[PDB]
Amino acid sequence: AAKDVKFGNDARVKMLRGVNVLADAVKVTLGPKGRNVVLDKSFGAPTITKDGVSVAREIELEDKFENMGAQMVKEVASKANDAAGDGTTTATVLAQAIITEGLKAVAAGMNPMDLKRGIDKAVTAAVEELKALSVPCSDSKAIAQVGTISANSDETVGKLIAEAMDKVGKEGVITVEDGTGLQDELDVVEGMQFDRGYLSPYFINKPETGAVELESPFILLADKKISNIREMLPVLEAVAKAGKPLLIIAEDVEGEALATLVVNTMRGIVKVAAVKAPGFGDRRKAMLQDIATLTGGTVISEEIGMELEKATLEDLGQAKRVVINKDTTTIIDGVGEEAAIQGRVAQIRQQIEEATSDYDREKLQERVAKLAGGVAVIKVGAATEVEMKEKKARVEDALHATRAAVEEGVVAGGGVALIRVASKLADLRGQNEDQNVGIKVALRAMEAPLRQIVLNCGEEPSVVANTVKGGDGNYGYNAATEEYGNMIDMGILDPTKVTRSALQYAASVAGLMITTECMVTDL
Amino acid sequence: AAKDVKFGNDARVKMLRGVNVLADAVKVTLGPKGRNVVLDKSFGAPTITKDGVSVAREIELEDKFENMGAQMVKEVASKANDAAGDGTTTATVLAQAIITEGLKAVAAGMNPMDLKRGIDKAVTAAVEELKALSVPCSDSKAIAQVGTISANSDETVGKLIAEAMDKVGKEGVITVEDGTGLQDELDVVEGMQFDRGYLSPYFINKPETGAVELESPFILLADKKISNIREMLPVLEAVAKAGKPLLIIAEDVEGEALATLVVNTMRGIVKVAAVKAPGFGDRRKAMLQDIATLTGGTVISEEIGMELEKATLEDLGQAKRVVINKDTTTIIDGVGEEAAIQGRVAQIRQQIEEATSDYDREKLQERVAKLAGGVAVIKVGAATEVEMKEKKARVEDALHATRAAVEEGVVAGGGVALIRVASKLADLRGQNEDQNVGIKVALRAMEAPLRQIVLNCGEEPSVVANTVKGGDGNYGYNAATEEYGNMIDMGILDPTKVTRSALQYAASVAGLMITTECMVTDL
Amino acid sequence: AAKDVKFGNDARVKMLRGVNVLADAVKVTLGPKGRNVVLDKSFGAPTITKDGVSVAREIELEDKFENMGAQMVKEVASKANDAAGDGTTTATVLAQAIITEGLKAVAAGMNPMDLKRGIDKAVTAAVEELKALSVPCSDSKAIAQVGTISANSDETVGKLIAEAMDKVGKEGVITVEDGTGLQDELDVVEGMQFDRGYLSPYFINKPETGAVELESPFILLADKKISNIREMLPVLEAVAKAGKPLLIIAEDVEGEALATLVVNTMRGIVKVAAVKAPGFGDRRKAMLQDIATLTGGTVISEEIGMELEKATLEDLGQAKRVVINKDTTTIIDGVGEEAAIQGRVAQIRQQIEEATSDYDREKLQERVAKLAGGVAVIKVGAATEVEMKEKKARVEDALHATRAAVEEGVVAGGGVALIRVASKLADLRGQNEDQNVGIKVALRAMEAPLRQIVLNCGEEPSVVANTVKGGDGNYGYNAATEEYGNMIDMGILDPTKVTRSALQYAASVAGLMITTECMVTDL
Ligand SMILES: Nc1ncnc2c1ncn2[C@@H]1O[C@H](COP(=O)(O)OP(=O)(O)OP(=O)(O)O)[C@@H](O)[C@H]1O
Ligand SMILES: Nc1ncnc2c1ncn2[C@@H]1O[C@H](COP(=O)(O)OP(=O)(O)OP(=O)(O)O)[C@@H](O)[C@H]1O
Ligand SMILES: Nc1ncnc2c1ncn2[C@@H]1O[C@H](COP(=O)(O)OP(=O)(O)OP(=O)(O)O)[C@@H](O)[C@H]1O
Ligand SMILES: [K+]
Ligand SMILES: [K+]
Ligand SMILES: [K+]
Ligand SMILES: [Mg+2]
Ligand SMILES: [Mg+2]
Ligand SMILES: [Mg+2]
Repeated sequence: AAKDVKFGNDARVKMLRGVNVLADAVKVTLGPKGRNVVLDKSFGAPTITKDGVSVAREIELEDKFENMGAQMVKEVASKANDAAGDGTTTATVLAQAIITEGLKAVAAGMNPMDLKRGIDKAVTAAVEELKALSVPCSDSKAIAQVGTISANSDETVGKLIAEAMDKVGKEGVITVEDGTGLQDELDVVEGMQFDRGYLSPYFINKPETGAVELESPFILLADKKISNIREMLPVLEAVAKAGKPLLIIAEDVEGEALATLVVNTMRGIVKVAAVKAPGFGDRRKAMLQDIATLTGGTVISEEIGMELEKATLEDLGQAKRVVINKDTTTIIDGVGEEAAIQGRVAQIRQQIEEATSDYDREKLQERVAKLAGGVAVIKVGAATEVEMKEKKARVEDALHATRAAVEEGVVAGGGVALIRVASKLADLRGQNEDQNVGIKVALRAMEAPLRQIVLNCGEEPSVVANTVKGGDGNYGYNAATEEYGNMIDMGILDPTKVTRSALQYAASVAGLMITTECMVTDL
Repeated sequence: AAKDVKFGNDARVKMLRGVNVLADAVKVTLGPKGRNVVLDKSFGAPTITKDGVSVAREIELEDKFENMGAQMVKEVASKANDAAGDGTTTATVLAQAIITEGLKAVAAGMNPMDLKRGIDKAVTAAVEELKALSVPCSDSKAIAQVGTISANSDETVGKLIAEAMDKVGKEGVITVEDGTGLQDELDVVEGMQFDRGYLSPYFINKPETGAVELESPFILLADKKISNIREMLPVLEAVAKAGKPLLIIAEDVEGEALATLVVNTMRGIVKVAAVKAPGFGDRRKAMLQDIATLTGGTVISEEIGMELEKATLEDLGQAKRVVINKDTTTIIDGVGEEAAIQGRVAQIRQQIEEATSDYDREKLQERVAKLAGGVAVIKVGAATEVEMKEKKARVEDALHATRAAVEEGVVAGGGVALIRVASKLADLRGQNEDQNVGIKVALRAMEAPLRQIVLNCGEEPSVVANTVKGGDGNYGYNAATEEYGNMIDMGILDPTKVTRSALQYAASVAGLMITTECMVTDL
Repeated sequence: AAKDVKFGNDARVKMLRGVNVLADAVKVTLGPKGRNVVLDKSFGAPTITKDGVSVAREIELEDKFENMGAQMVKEVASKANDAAGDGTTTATVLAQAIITEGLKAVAAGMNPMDLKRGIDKAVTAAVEELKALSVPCSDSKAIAQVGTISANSDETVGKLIAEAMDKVGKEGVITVEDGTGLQDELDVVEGMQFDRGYLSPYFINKPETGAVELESPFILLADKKISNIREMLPVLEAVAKAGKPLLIIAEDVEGEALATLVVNTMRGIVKVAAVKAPGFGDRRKAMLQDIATLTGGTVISEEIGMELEKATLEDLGQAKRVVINKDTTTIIDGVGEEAAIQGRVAQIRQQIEEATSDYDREKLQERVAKLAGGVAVIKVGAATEVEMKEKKARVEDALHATRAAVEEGVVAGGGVALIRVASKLADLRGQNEDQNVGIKVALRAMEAPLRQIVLNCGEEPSVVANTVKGGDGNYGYNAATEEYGNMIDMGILDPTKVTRSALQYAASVAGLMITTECMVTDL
């Protein structure tokens, strides 16, 4: 359609206004004194959330240029959520700070591409300094504290995550789901988890989580690829009067002969899903055999000759819950048979004792780790649904932060790590003066998380930023108690991955946006 | 419908206003100090782009006559992008300059057709002078510099293109695709590339690139043309539950019995495509055999008697990525078997040693060059999707510019080549005075790229244009450093094809538009 | 009333938009290639004028903040017109340039008060350098050239002013008035001129010149101050049926018993005016006696005892034209008696021969200079009234410029003097960096007159500014012939007072306006 085309300062101030609307809505949530945001839903009751990416996602502005700025910055929170599952508000605050100071530099006549290059150089150096400053999770041993900080100082949530990682291992799979009582429960049940996703984007359920849950599902397993429709239409009908939702695990799944016909079939009462299987050839066969033994099901094959038309519903596997996500699909509780599960575990232990090839040994030890660790499940306890969603979001943040902590390490929380790396980057210089100003813009913007935290405390951000900068090491500002101390000692720990990801995604988007001279949108 | 009809100066100033809106939006992006343009998308987040043709494509105006002018000039950027893949902003700047000065001449009462003839004569002479001024890429040997200049002074991108051309040859196929890390990666993998396009315009995917990508596709090969639908409906169903997207390579593909039925089948989850095969008869058979051996597939034939109904999914070829474009379709990574690939390479080397016919020898050496060079793939590394699109556009510009440089040569960058050829054309005369004024309009307009570059530097375009004109040879103005020097020495190189194409397409459209006395549009 | 209150950038861009509207309307008139502006009048036919202050005065904008900016800049042209009578367009161009560059510096975050201080320091230094660069009019001897340049290269006007100054002296009084023929006539007639103004602001005639003209007036002279109304009401009635307009010359004139009653008397057919007399005591008596002898009138006094009630209309003085202005009031042609005038001249020559006191000698020699020089009158010849107003404005500009040239000297025209003094001020520094930037803003803005002249020539301002800067001395750019040369040799001379006044008034207003953070206006 016809386009509104804005240039220079007018376009930049409109885009910055959109950035500011999104970032203010997100930044009210930052820190232990951060507040909640109510997002209206046409689907049902409004959602009360502290999660920054949720607020960012809901933001859309009437002014098209302001909306453009808001959408580009919303990408920061989305990328931070996708990569680390936490720090989306920190990422938004950093992005807004970089954009604000970089646009001020642009208004000062400095070359915006050189400002972006300086920002990028400063952020690369700051990521290196964050890696250097990071303390490995083995050394720190504060999973409870990391989860507590990520759960908005909910010590119960952090303790639950710590117990789950003590039971299923620091690499074991933990899944958050809605409970029934008022208290958060933890249960380690036998389940499975593989790094695959759904093959159809229309499988999304009513909740907007992007991960689809099925209660008491039926499991179908196949390694050979079926061709004709009429040889599993009876099997499809059998599962279509079994009563339990169908989850198929295969090598790969198409949509033009399976997904389209079935979506033309139902209207959305009960869901049927199909996903890939990890590995290929013998590894995929072993994976499907393990899943079938876990769920009590069977795997069809060409060599066996066991056809689908002879399969019954008792032959197929049965589970209690499955959560399918693009990144990773988990089967929460497959009943099967406990004796059969133990026998398979013993058989694969004999496989440990027999195998000698390095790749075979490592994949088989991955199999035994997945079997022995099991699946930890956290039942979120809340009196109401709005409290359920808020608490589940906080527990999911805690899980993501603890995973990031065991993956990449921890740094001082409360924006202190960014302050320290900014102080360590004070001598960083670019190729010209505009690159130096971009570096300074990035360094000042890495003070923004701490300053926003202090603002959310009702305190003076410049005084606290000055006091933290004047300190050294993990000295920082407890925002829960409004006093200074060693951030590690008071347990205010951030995952290094979370801080680094927030900085990187904020920098990429914000450095791109400060380089914009014209914006084109609809009238 | 009813038509608004405008004449003479009113029509011309409206059309020029539309030209100016489009050209200003595009020209803010010109040069190393050029800035980015944010294009709003209804599909998702706005795209930040320096690419001039992207900005030009997004431009559409409310005023119908201004929109008419904008659309005709948008044709300049589109043609420059189609022909050279670079210089679209230079082409737009040249077109706007020719239009502005030619409309000034028209207002001076000079015959617009004679002005157009003078512009055309000057541009033909300037293309000849650009060919004379061009330095062959073998002599210059600055592929890294050409790619760096085209990538907006991104030395990493230019070095990556230079390494890719050092690995797969200056004629080898290089494909840009989205990476996963933050860094640009280069990998030379075994693949295929042929000069064919899709037979259906509705195969366009969600991205507006015009080239469609498929991840881990299945490969179907056929030289004989099948007739009845029921003899590959089972095979179609097999691929429709194989899980991988289908890509058919045949002699030629229709749409009234294949495309319409399948588009009535799916709603757009997984795509199935079919394309032509290069050559005919024995050459097409050799091409399909080579592709099948690369992907591990098989080729059906009448002499063999191997029917499609007996084909299995293991018999069909499997790849990792394919990119289908109207100009050229590439298979990025076909796994097949490495030993089989090497054996086929040895067999075709024996074919080199055996064949003696000149056409057969040259086509067989083309086959061995395509097999030995392989496919270079550049993984664009970016933290975010908007940065991914911007960086991928810059790398695609660099690839197009390096291809144009090895095809047609290089000239001094920064608009210097056009300045030099304009100086060499100072004595060019037409058949009358209006043709001479058209020649002068073209010659002055070829200063416009340098002048716009200087304007984007915040500097004085007339002073720098005067200084560059007063110099000789590759003397010009480094806009990155705002100082004069030998453009070849500082590595500011433009592909001669890019400069020539920009000038020619700008001239054709602009010379046509300055001849317009009436415009007819909707009310 | 309720106030719209704007802050920061919004207020500044609105004010700059108003500045730009006024300055563009004025600047189209600058230089020999400058064009005319038509100002609509509700009174009658529109006025075509090249005069910059006329255009500036007519400018008023709908947007209140833009109007505010326009009004403050209009003060520049008004002050330049009041002080020098020329250079109002140069003053406006300088003011717009200072405002534009200073607002750019303000947007760059620099302290606007320090920018204003730097501008003021640069302008003080530039005024000193203009005084140093100035060539006295005695040395240059180019009154014809100064008048020609001020009359928009009208050599006839400059020659007329040169002849008038050759006849009545370089200090003699010259008055421009409408002629009757098509040619500009010059006549030196016996008249008087004193530095006084009207005592009532409601005496303004229908033309908006601010100086009121009376044709064939009657002259009344008085040194003693009358008290009762009834003792000159008969005399007032006598002049009220004499037929000629009344002009009273007294010590001082009130309004509450003279002006209010008479303005309640007439409706505006024939005007009666009263003005002060120069000097005091004996000097005022000598002045009134000289004026009475020039006009054939008589002066009342207490010592003489000659009362007003006995005065007749033949006793009162009679003239042909008088022009009354606040700065200076002139009697153009008082008939009186030529023999009486010569006898009075001889008597005052005897007074020269008799007087010895220095103050008495100098005032008496001022008297004899005023009597001997007489009054030069330039009859503007034009076919039409619009041409009459345009030509009269140009001749008035020429008169003001020649007066300024004989007062303060001449410098190279065409903005060259400002370029030279800016070059001589390249090492000027302030107390801080913002003051240095203000100095640079002023120095760059003194290039603006030449650059605007070049723009009005259709040429490239940066190239010509560079060429003029690269020269030295009076080297500059003839804009009439579009070529370089010695500005003094080609007769392009500006009065030093005009250039200095333009710079000073532009600097004062513009430096004040760049310091503005908030604007308050009506809604
Ligand atoms: N008691 C505390 N004192 C100081 N800083 C704290 C404290 N508790 C948390 N923080 C800091 O608050 C930040 C995390 O805040 P929050 O979890 O509200 O937002 P986020 O992680 O940026 O984003 P989101 O959770 O929405 O993805 C971290 O920098 C953390 O160190
Ligand atoms: N450092 C530099 N100094 C001078 N000129 C430069 C420099 N870097 C690039 N240029 C010039 O800028 C022009 C290319 O600019 P840019 O890539 O932004 O636009 P384009 O090639 O016209 O169009 P597009 O890339 O949008 O298709 C060329 O003329 C090139 O020589
Ligand atoms: N032939 C010429 N070549 C170069 N400069 C010239 C020439 N004639 C006049 N100028 C310059 O033009 C300027 C005067 O222009 P103009 O009289 O139109 O405007 P102004 O004096 O600024 O204002 P205004 O007359 O409206 O009060 C001076 O700087 C003068 O030197
Ligand atoms: K939060
Ligand atoms: K560009
Ligand atoms: K003027
Ligand atoms: Mg958090
Ligand atoms: Mg380019
Ligand atoms: Mg003048």
